[PDB]
Amino acid sequence: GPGIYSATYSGIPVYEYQFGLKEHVMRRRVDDWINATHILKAAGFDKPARTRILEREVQKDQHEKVQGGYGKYQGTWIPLEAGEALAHRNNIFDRLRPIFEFSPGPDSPPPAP
Amino acid sequence: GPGIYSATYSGIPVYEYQFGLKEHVMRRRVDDWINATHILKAAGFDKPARTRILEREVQKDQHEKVQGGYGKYQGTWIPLEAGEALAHRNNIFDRLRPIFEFSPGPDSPPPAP
DNA sequence: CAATGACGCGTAAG
DNA sequence: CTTACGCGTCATTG
Repeated sequence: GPGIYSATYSGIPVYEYQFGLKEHVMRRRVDDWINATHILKAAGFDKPARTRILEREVQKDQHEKVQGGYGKYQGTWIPLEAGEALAHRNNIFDRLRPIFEFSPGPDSPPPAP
Repeated sequence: GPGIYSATYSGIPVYEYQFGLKEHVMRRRVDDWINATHILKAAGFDKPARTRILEREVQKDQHEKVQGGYGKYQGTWIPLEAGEALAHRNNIFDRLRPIFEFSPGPDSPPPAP
């Protein structure tokens, strides 16, 4: 049962769309920035192909590299509009649309143990 | 035997004090910042112990966290005087004396912002 | 050129 | 306490 959950990493509240069931995509609560590494990962790209596209394409624009600390939070972060376009271009939007069409009130529930 | 060596990791020149002979403490050449994680490892502290010390004490001052890259370079980096203070507070300055007292000659770098 | 396992850090969760 | 996580270098391979 895929769904959007609340989580906090290094004091940073995020929305975590769980699906797969072990796959996930994170969106920040404060600025709605999304993890582009998660998106490319959902598109089926392996590690070298991901490092390639991130270096060559994604990081040519406004972005934030996160190299610490918790693994699942790490990656390259970009504005939501940039992440949505990246998902559409890699034909992965249908698997990812809940995290893009999410408009929160208070507040998303905690994840599973 | 145990002594000071000069290495380069990810294009970053450091001074490295080796002893054990597998233990080490790195001091950066460009700003004399020292690896606080190496220091606490030189003391008897294991992972959760130094995790608490780094988070509750060391991180509350001027610091830089490094994850990824060459493994042994990783850790929490702090200015040299803060490193000397930390080494004293945790009763390990004497064993690590050469990495604090080493001097190439002319001349030490100023306090970074 | 590209791939990939080792490394080991800061974090999180059991 | 224990494990799990993913990253970016380095050495090594094809």
